[PDB]
Amino acid sequence: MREIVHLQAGQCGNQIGAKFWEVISDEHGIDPTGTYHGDSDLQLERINVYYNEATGGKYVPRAVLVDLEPGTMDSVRSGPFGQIFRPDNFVFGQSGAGNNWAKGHYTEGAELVDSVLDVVRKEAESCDCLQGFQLTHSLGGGTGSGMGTLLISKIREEYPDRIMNTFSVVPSPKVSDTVVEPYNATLSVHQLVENTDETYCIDNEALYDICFRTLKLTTPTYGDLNHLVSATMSGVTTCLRFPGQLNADLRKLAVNMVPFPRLHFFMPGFAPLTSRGSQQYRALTVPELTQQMFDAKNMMAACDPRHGRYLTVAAVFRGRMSMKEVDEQMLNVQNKNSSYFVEWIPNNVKTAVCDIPPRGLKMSATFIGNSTAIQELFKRISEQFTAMFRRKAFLHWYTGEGMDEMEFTEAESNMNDLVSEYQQYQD
Amino acid sequence: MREIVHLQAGQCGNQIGAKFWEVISDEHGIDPTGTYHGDSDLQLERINVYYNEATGGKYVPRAVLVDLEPGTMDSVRSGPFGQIFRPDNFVFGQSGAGNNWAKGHYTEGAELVDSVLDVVRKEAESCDCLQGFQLTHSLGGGTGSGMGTLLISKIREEYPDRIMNTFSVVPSPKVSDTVVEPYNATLSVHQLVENTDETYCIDNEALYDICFRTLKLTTPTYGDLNHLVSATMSGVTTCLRFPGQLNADLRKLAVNMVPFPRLHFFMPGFAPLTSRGSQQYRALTVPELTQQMFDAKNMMAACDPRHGRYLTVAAVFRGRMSMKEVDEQMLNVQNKNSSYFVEWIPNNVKTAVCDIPPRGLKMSATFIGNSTAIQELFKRISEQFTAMFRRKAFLHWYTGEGMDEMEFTEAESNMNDLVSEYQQYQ
Amino acid sequence: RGQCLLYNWEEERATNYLDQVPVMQDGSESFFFRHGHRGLLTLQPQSPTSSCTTQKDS
Amino acid sequence: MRECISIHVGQAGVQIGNACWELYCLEHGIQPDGQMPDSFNTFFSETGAGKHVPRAVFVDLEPTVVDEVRTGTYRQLFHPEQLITGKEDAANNYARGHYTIGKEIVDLVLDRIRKLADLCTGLQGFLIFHSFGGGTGSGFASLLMERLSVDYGKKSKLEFAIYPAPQVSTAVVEPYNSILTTHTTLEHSDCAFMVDNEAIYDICRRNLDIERPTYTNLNRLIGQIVSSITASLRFDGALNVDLTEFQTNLVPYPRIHFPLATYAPVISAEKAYHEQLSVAEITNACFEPANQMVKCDPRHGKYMACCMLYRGDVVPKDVNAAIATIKTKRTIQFVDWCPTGFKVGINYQPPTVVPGGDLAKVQRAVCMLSNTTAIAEAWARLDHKLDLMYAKRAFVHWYVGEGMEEGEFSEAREDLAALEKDYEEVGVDS
Amino acid sequence: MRECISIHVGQAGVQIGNACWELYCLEHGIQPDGQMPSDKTIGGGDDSFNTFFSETGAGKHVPRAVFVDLEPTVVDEVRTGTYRQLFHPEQLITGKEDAANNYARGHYTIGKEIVDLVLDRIRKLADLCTGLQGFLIFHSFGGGTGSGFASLLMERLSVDYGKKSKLEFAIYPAPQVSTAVVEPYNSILTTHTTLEHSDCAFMVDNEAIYDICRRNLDIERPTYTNLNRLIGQIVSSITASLRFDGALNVDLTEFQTNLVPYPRIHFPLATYAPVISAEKAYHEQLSVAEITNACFEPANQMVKCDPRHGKYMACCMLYRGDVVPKDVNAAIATIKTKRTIQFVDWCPTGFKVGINYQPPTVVPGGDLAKVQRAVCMLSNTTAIAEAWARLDHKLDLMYAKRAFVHWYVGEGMEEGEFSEAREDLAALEKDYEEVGVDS
Amino acid sequence: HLCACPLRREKGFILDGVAVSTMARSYEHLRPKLWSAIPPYNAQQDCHSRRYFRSRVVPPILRETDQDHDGWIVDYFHIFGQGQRYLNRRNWAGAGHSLQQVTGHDHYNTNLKAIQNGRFGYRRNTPALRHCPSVFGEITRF
Ligand SMILES: Nc1nc2c(ncn2[C@@H]2O[C@H](COP(=O)(O)OP(=O)(O)OP(=O)(O)O)[C@@H](O)[C@H]2O)c(=O)[nH]1
Ligand SMILES: Nc1nc2c(ncn2[C@@H]2O[C@H](COP(=O)(O)OP(=O)(O)OP(=O)(O)O)[C@@H](O)[C@H]2O)c(=O)[nH]1
Ligand SMILES: Nc1nc2c(ncn2[C@@H]2O[C@H](COP(=O)(O)OP(=O)(O)O)[C@@H](O)[C@H]2O)c(=O)[nH]1
Ligand SMILES: Nc1nc2c(ncn2[C@@H]2O[C@H](COP(=O)(O)OP(=O)(O)O)[C@@H](O)[C@H]2O)c(=O)[nH]1
Ligand SMILES: [Mg+2]
Ligand SMILES: [Mg+2]
Repeated sequence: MREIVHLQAGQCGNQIGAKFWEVISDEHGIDPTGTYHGDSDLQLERINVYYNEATGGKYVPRAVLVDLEPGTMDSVRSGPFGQIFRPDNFVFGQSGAGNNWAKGHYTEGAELVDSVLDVVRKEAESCDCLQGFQLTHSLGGGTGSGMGTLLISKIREEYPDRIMNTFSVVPSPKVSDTVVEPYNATLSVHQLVENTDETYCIDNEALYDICFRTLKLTTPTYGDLNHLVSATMSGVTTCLRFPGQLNADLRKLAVNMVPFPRLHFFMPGFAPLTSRGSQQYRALTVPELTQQMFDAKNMMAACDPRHGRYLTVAAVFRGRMSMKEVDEQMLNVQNKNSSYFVEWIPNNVKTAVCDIPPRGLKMSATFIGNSTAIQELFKRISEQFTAMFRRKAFLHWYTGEGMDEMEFTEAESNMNDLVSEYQQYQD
Repeated sequence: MREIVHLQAGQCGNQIGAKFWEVISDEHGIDPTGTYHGDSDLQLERINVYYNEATGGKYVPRAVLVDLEPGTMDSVRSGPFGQIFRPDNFVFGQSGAGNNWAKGHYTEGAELVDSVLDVVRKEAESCDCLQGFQLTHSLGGGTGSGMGTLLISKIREEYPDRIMNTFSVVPSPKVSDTVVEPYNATLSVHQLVENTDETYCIDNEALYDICFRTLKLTTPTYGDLNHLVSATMSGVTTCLRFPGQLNADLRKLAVNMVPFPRLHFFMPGFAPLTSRGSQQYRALTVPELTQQMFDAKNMMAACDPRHGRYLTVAAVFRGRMSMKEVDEQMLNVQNKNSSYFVEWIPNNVKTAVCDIPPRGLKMSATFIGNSTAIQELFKRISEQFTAMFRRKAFLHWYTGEGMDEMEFTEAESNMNDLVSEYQQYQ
Repeated sequence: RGQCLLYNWEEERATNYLDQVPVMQDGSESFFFRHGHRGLLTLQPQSPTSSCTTQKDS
Repeated sequence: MRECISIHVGQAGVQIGNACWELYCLEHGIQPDGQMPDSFNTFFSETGAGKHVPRAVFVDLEPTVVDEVRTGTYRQLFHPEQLITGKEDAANNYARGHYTIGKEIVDLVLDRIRKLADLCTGLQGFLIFHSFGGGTGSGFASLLMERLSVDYGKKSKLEFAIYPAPQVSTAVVEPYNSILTTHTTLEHSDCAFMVDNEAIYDICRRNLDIERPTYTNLNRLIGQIVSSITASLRFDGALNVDLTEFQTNLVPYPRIHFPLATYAPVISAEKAYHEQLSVAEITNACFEPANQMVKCDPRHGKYMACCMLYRGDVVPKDVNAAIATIKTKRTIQFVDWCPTGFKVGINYQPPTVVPGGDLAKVQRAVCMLSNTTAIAEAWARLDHKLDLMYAKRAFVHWYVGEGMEEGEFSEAREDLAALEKDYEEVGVDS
Repeated sequence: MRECISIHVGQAGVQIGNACWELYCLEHGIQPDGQMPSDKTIGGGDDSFNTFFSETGAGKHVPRAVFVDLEPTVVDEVRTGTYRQLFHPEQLITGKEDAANNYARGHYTIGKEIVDLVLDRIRKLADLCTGLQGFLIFHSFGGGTGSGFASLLMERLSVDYGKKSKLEFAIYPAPQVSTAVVEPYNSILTTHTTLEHSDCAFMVDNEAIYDICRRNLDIERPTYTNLNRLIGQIVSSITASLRFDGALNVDLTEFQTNLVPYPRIHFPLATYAPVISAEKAYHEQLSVAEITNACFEPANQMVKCDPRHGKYMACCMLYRGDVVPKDVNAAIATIKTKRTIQFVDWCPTGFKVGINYQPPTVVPGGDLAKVQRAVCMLSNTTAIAEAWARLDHKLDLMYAKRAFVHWYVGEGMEEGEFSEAREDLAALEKDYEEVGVDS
Repeated sequence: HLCACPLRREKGFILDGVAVSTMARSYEHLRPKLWSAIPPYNAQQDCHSRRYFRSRVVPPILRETDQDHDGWIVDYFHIFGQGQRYLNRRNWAGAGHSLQQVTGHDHYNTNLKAIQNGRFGYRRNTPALRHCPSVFGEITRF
């Protein structure tokens, strides 16, 4: 009933959304031709949250696909789960951005932004009641980092009631696969901080660390990287789609998660990751899942929570467990690690229990974390922005599309203030 | 016993009458073949009201089906109860009316009225005693609106003391079916004020509202609305067929209902209406029938008697009940809200109790109500009529058929007299 | 009929056994049930009528 | 028995009637041979050997387009005498198709129509297929609809013409014959369903995702419109609409009889099953101005009357609940002297598919016809195009040498000036 | 003749009702579909089902309850579960979206569109009951729907029925464990509106039943389903006298007459004596003398508060099964001789008793042994004032730096009700301070 | 108390006949019959039969029969009893407190949010359909 609308922009968002519509169609029992083929009747009950109807019982996703260059959409249309998408939901242009925030926000996303508004209004007003907008993109790109922010600005101007859900792939510290990322990422995170309700930061180095030691994988490809965050991003919205002893929708994971509207950058994780050669050497119980929750090796962001604090924390349990074991696990973790939690909020862990485990497990969970140690992600970006600004490194590629230097200066003025407020609540 | 002659005019009248005779044949235990397969002797003791008797123990229709199109005769003959009807009672022309009241009354309804009159005269002369005539039709058409009034005029000319009835599907408030619908409705009401002793107004938006909220079914066809209409079509002739403690025919209800011969427009309703998934939970009592009996979302005309006031109220009751409780309920509903009943007459509710309920229902109740809030229908109809008439729109499809322009105006004057005359009793 | 819980889902999941289209080409609940739905007013549509009158019981 | 007989005049007439009768044979059990392996007798006639001949008359002045029908697989279906051919063309000249060449073909066409009506015990309509910008469809069709009014009288004659497109035109002298075929028929017709080729080109470009359509590709959709305008004649439904319905219920004045056709669900088979084609979305599909068969914006003008016909999964409650949704948007407009506005026609039979057609297999179809004051711009454009070339007598000498005179141009120009004044007068509230 | 109507609000309310109405259907001979077995035909005189069930026409018994929740995610489990043909379709009222732990949404914006529907349904259900004499409210203090919508419900029920008694059963927050970060806000705000608009407020705590399950039973790691059955048992014992014959029948208005001394004191404690497994009760010859004694022990209480540091004011015993009054009087007399149990000076006797002639029942599954007698004591004590002494400490910490307030001020709520709910709580905890002073 | 807010002649149809039957059930079980659903017919207070009750020779029969101002305590229960108090407390809002039961048939299709490819048509998700929506061209101006 509480429908969502999925948006994905750019190459990274397109691949991530493709993997998401693999896993969540496998979960609900959707054949790649668009027909339900499962076992239980509990999967068809709440299928409208991510899907629509059609003529003859077909299930098409409520996903809107957009990029400036069609080099990625035609690859994901001919893939495994490519024929269930609406053929009109693909909207694109001739000439792509090419790792520039300026064109995809001012001169090339500015004439394609009305297209996604057209499609999102058509998909939005046909549903009963909406409870969120899901966006997956990247901050280092040009058609995801620039056009995604313009899309959120144009959508939040129309529906201030609803909730914005963003999955931004923040760049990793030791890795740079786009040189001009300190400009695009800064200009993207300036626009995100005033329009989105909850931002999930994903670092690719943390994903490589997961497949390095946590999963014992020799050939970690980009599909293996996409599936790891797709499991979490499908585990956030579990309680809407399945019955539970303690439900939590997008608004519950927003009211109980942000104490201030400018502090909404999160830091996700996912417990039950072990090698297939190290599975039965440890029992599957609540203490193991809650230990490997808070461990430093099992979150998708490259920031370490030891030098920070934890304002509030959510964790959606999923499967068949008890309740007071969860309460012991999420009270003792605050009791011993009290030096790494804020003291002016009495409890910080918000818990939710669903009763349907994923396909192939016994019990799983999902981490949602607001930490003041996420300010280390923006210290590096501010340092790299200041390093590329005194010499005006790639600046002439940005003025040529209707920009100016005071926009860069006010983006920096937003970033140092956000970092300063996180540091003031760190103590 | 007094037997009732049924008449169907037009596509709407024929489709309503098919479902009506379906539910009558189930209530009397008559199969689609036409024989008898019931369980009680009460079903056969007064079956002569609606059914003529044939050889072989089968029962043959007292009903006439009229339309200008042969395409609707095949539709009712091939229906689920289509083989029961007499082959000589199908009177039909070759070319249609065209939703034109002019050729429905003057040009093309004239050569066909002799055959229908021959059928009615041939079959109503077999009566021992005859009460009157029923007609189902629609005012927003060309067959049931045009010839549905010429027929009423001619039977009024022949038998003046009989009880002419009318269950007319009146035009809709919000979305219409024809653009010349106000013309036909205004020209048909003008022939319905001097030629009918009683007339029931049925509106399709009311039935849509019933099927949406009360019945709670999401894909209703025209058969369901026809079933809802025919639940109260049979609900007013129960005492002519089944015995009871307090009988009431149509003539007695007409006498107790209308105080002057120019207010014979009613608002029907049916009590035990609920969804199928919540039907076995309702505890059918006389107060529970009374509770949604007088509720004005349980009306079949798209007006609101809460807006105006009740000149009179009828209530025909079926099933096992105490005589004290029906008078208790119909005195409480009078006494509590005294602003909705006219005060120049002591009581307004007519009491009638039968004790043979519908099949599978423990109790039931039927509504006939005359109110001054029915003037809003004619007000809107005349407003649309005078908006469409000052521009002479769609007029040459009427005047070119041998019809003068002032006949519109005298009908408008008659309807305006009806509108302003209903205001005197508010 | 009712597998996803959207708008009026209680009623027809309680009424599939009365409005089951058998099988045909197209085959909606429009050309089926054109001449009337099933069990609109009474869920027990074949109980025999009562032969009890007032004087034959008192 | 609710028969009607079709007359196909000209190249557009026969190339539309081929698609129309192919569709008619498809949704009945009629093989192209004529044999079989609800209400049938409206368009076909039985014989002694089980053959079902149609009741249409094909008329053209050149034999290059009917002889192709005479040698195809439908050779034994149509009557040999019901396909009429001349020796030489009208040569894009109204005078040739009206006075010199069309003067002695009407004696055969009238005989064939009278032979058709003598086997027609329930005749209630005529359908004339022609084009406004031709020589046979402009001249000979005008003669036919002049003479049928005298011969048959008060029978309903509704013709399905092709207006010349506002921007494109395959011919050049088209605004002469298009002007002259209107003045000579305005008192000799009942209702004129009208389509443009250019709007159907746009629809087949953007609704169907096909490029480079052929005339048969347009004729499939055009014949699918006509199959939904006579659907209630042939198939039982909850709300039947006969052929004599349209003139009483669509035109308010006996001078203005020009509605616009529209077919709502038009979508390729590859995109049909990814949408929700409910009643609320298909009745709205008839109202955005991209989906009309005549390239004119109804946003300028105001609607006079409308007639919606439905097929398949109808369920008449949400037809009402979706027509009532039109009243709440202020972009739509209506005249103040037609407060009701709409007509509802409902038929049970779902539309059928053709082998090789670009349309899908759907369960709901709307064919909506509406006369609008916004058609006055089409007549204004034709007005300006006539006086742009008549001001110096461009192609006049062709017409005056073929049994005509100079006064017929000016008389037709004055007639359409009066028609334009009428259309301007109607669009005033009070 | 003694009808009662219960209202379940929120997910906690409907999940309590799920395990409570199965117990109700098992007290009488009501099948899970709502019918009688037609093999155990009851006498036409007794009407023990008429308190909780309403007899329809043919044979069906439809309960007198309202399951109302702003979400559809939990009450759709009710009508797809194993009791779907028992409840009325219109007694399951559901909204479209939740409040999400927000008092503002459920009390001003998202709870105001469906308050009319639930009011109309409660009125339609009350038009069939004759001797309406009570209301049972099942909701949660720490939720959004159960704290906001329920507060609106019993703010609007008083203007409709007036002086009718309103007993409520709410889930108070626990000191150590909890569920959400914002439930101090939703728990202080409900203290302002249900204090003066309710007559007796039984409160339970979700962690105090956990230690009961760990220590009295041997049920290790219990779910909520093993906790809601205790609530069903206590609520059935309270209304046991209304439908079963007994030596001392105690009507509903007799509870409040000697359970509340003062108008602002309606917050008693709750306990249940023979909470014991089959294995432990098989080896235990207990008696009346220490099912009476076990309910006075601190570890058996369902609210985390010791009665050792708090004066008792008005106790009310209810007894089931084979109980003669003499050993009850002896056990009470042995209570009076205990020194470590203290009583207030102005209460000479302070004991209310009631004997019932029906033993407590058992459910399929479950863990409670079938015991002959049971004690349900509703102790009005002063030691519950220290339960508020933690929640007010839970509030001012977040109130100092305005955390989570911006989720409240946007949805039709002004700031000025935190500053009066806290002062209402301060006056309420001073009221309990006054009554404990020797004079 | 006007939160439903219909036309104010609505909200006043009272329409509760099951309430006066469910409180007459209270005195089935009771032996003292005090409140019934038929009110007593006292011709003094009645506004109908006053013609006989204001003429001559009436006051000599009124004072001596102890009737000058079918039961006396029944009037006290009729106008002070808990049944009548419950009946009056539920009758302040005549119709229901909800929008569904105060509705007749004039609020059937009222909200009716209209929904509409593009807005007036012209799909341009393909950039060949956006640079031009027609290979022929567009006319007028909107
Ligand atoms: N949509 C559509 N339009 C057609 C079709 N065939 C012809 N037309 C149009 O109709 C007109 C035909 O005019 P002509 O080529 O002169 O043929 P005619 O109407 O028979 O006139 P003559 O050639 O003189 O006999 C052309 O302008 C076309 O635009 C068709 O199959 N589909
Ligand atoms: N004892 C008991 N407590 C429960 C049960 N279900 C929920 N709770 C308690 O209820 C509290 C919050 O639940 P809700 O009342 O649903 O909170 P909410 O904000 O209304 O959540 P929504 O109903 O989704 O809006 C939790 O802290 C639980 O401790 C139950 O079945 N038994
Ligand atoms: N995890 C993951 N990251 C991706 C994927 N594709 C691209 N990226 C990230 O996207 C960022 C660069 O974005 P870019 O390709 O320029 O986006 P574009 O503007 O659409 O081309 C890099 O930091 C990559 O890590 C993918 O499939 N998986
Ligand atoms: N309630 C109901 N109305 C019907 C039925 N059939 C037709 N109508 C109504 O009849 C009106 C049109 O009647 P019409 O076709 O003009 O009858 P005609 O005179 O024979 O042409 C429409 O508004 C329909 O709502 C039916 O079976 N039930
Ligand atoms: Mg030619
Ligand atoms: Mg909940």
